[PDB]
Amino acid sequence: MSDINKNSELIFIPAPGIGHLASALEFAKLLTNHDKNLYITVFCIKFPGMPFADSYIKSVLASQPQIQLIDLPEVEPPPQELLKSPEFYILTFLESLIPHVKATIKTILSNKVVGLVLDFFCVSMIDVGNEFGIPSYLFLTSNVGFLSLMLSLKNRQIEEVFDDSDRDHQLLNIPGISNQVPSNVLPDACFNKDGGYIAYYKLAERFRDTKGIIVNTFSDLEQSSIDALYDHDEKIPPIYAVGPLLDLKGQPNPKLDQAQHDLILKWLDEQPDKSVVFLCFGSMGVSFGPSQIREIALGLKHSGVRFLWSNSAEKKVFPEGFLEWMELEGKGMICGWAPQVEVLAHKAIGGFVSHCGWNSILESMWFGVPILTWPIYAEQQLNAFRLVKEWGVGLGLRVDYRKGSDVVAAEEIEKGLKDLMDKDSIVHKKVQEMKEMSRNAVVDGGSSLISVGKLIDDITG
Amino acid sequence: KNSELIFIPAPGIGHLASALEFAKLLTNHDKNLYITVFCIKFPGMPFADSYIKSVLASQPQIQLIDLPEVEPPPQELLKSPEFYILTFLESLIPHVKATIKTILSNKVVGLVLDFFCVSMIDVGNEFGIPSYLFLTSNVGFLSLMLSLKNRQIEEVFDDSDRDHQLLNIPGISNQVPSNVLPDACFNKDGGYIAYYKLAERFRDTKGIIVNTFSDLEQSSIDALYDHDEKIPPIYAVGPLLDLKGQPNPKLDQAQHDLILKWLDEQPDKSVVFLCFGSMGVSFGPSQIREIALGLKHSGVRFLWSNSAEKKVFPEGFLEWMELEGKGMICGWAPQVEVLAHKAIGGFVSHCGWNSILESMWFGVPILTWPIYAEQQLNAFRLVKEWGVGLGLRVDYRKGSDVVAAEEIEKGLKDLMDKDSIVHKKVQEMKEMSRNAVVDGGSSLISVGKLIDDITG
Ligand SMILES: O=c1ccn([C@@H]2O[C@H](COP(=O)(O)OP(=O)(O)O)[C@@H](O)[C@H]2O)c(=O)[nH]1
Ligand SMILES: O=c1ccn([C@@H]2O[C@H](COP(=O)(O)OP(=O)(O)O)[C@@H](O)[C@H]2O)c(=O)[nH]1
Repeated sequence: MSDINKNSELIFIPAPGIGHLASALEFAKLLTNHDKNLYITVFCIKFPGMPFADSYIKSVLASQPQIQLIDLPEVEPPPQELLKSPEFYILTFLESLIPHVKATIKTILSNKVVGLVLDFFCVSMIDVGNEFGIPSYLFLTSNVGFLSLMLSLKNRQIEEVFDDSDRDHQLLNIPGISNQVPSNVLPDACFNKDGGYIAYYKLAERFRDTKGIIVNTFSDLEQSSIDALYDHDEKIPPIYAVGPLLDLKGQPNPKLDQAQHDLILKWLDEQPDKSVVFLCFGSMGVSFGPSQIREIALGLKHSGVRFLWSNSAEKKVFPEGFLEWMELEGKGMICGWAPQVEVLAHKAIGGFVSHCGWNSILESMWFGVPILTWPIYAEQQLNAFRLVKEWGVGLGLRVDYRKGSDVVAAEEIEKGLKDLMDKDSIVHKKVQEMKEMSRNAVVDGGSSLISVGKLIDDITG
Repeated sequence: KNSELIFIPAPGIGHLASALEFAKLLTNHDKNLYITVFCIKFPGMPFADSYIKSVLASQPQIQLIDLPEVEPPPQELLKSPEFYILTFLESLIPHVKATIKTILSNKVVGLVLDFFCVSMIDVGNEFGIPSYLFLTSNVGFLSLMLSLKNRQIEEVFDDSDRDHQLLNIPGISNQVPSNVLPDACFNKDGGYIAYYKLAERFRDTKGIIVNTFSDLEQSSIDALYDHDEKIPPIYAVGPLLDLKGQPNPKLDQAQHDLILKWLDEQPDKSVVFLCFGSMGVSFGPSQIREIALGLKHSGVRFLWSNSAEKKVFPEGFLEWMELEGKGMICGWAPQVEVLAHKAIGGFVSHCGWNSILESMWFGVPILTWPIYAEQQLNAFRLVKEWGVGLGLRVDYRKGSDVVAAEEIEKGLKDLMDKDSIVHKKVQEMKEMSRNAVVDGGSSLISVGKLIDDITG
């Protein structure tokens, strides 16, 4: 009787791709590690023309008796024309899977199922859960900063898209974020009149219908933001900080063979401690244009810093002689896909030019690597802004860069690199302190484990 | 039977030169016509009287008078070049008025004012002297200016809300894209106001003289008359060109000769000349690197005039030029002598009007890269109206993002493609250019009519 009574089940419905999947799987593992009678079923969605399928997930899970996965049938992808807004495209694709989600839940339903854990983009699934009397929990792969922005959309109408006019000078007061936020660091979606704003609006609208909001962040980083949100609107469900949630091993990717993988780390072994700058801009596989790539190459070479540069640019694009020089001196290396967590863990890495995706930020924080910000899409500009202006752990190259921005010149890049690699940088002390705080969050008795315990109690009670 | 005209060109040798060629043209056609040119020194820059006597050729019928210099306007106004210049010239009214009164006689028959000096028409009015507008630009620019009257004084063109907005301007056949309008039209810091204030006086002049020719824009002139009877007579007296080029800085021609010798060594019509005006502001480092790569990869031979520091160029670029000799870079260039050179087969130009006229005169095709003033408009018409040029960009302006090497290379190859459609129109435009200024040609007939109107 006691055993039956203790068994509980959660159904996870994460968004496609690493960046959304990694933390969600690590979360499923954290949960099961803290309740032997907690079982989880992960619905695996197939995104049109995209990797990170079963292979990746099973690799991450690496055997877990309390976690099983079920693939959802493939459905017709939405029209490409809707890509005028990635966010709206994603929302449309996910809502198209509602019928299959309902059908799959009906097939594995039992009376021990106590809830759904949904990604930000899958909140429409809340209604499906209600059909079965199953409550839903929001699992946010971003931070409390992004949550604050989404929760603020309630005070406005779905037709009032953010002004794309003078965002070069428009400070906004967003409850949750202490600093006035420059309008030019808001996500592209907020200004998108072709579905972007509508998508953000429609999703944020469902946030308050969840039984709880779980965030991949930690108390020492955003407790004041969480407190600020409550002090503003008590209608917000309970917020649980259970991070950092990271995949510290990394999983195999086709764009990186074992030989390539091994050589990168061995090359790093040969470099002086904290002398190498790592450059990586996410998992989307879309590089900067030719001119911009040339400017980065020249800036890197002119700075004299050693580097590991991950990019998918064609060889013909590089400045004449650059690649020859690079492999002649061996002062730098280029790869198509990097074993990021192993790189950030290496003693040779002294800096990280990042696109500021949240997982990449958490990883750099966990390893105490300083970041030179170069945001591009999603909420990366907001993350860059806070890293530089709020937490003071990063240096700004650009905090408002986005698709359509002008090319960043080699001279400006060279300047950022020198400041980043400066041993006497002021952010150095802050980064060291942030490393300690992120590590302590997840040890026994740390803020995140105390939080996960209470979350599990709330879920299964 | 002497008559005297007072010329007041805009500050700077660029304008002093254009005004002098015009003074020469008029005096050459009326032995009893004398011209007095008021020289105004641009805030700061020297150019005192070096180029003056340089191209003077001791013309008995032409005299130069230097007006005292005055405190230039505050640097803060530089947010709008046009408004800055306008303010400067207006502060010169007292001196202009005093100088006219000192040389006034029953023989003075009129004032010839540059575009930026048209507000001086009030000074001429005080002495009962008629004012003529002298445009160093073309009838397309005249058309745009005259159309400003259909707007308000604070209507700075929909607040740069230009992207697809098309405009119908009398005098210009094609609907004009809002993105090829001069920076001043969108400038809310005084640019639009300056243009509006000057244009507002165009119809008050006794006649409008333009550096252009009938075979090029007669239809635009006809459209204008047909659209507004208040427009005074328009006289096309160009091309007005200095076929000798600014001699000074004259120091026996060290760098000069270096340039011409290099060109003498290249195959005929194999060289692309790149030159972007006389204002001196160089494209930024990134853009300079993209032009360098584009040129090298394209395979064309080239003579590139620029003011970039040597350290900015792509690594290996400078060495390559010196070793393979396919191209070379220089600073200030003897542009007319270069365009006249048989080695030149193409010209990447900022599309300033004098550069356009000089290129048409020597039959050299242009690949357009406008930057400021009415250059985008000039570029637009060169490509879409006259077909004598190829467009790299027609809407480029300060603030535009870098034009990549790939795009430049494509432009260079099309420009140097002997089967391009521009080459045929170019030869014809060359003939029409030359024919405009010979006896019986349209511009000399116009000159006679103008002198008759002036001294009549
Ligand atoms: O070349 C790469 C690029 C990215 N990543 C990993 O992919 C995830 C990227 O997530 P993030 O939110 O930082 O950016 P996103 O790709 O979602 O825009 C992180 O775990 C990175 O460590 C990696 O391992 N190698
Ligand atoms: O390096 C140079 C650049 C320009 N010019 C001359 O300077 C004048 C430029 O006039 P334009 O209206 O074409 O451009 P602007 O300099 O007024 O913007 C023309 O006579 C060009 O031939 C020259 O001789 N050498």
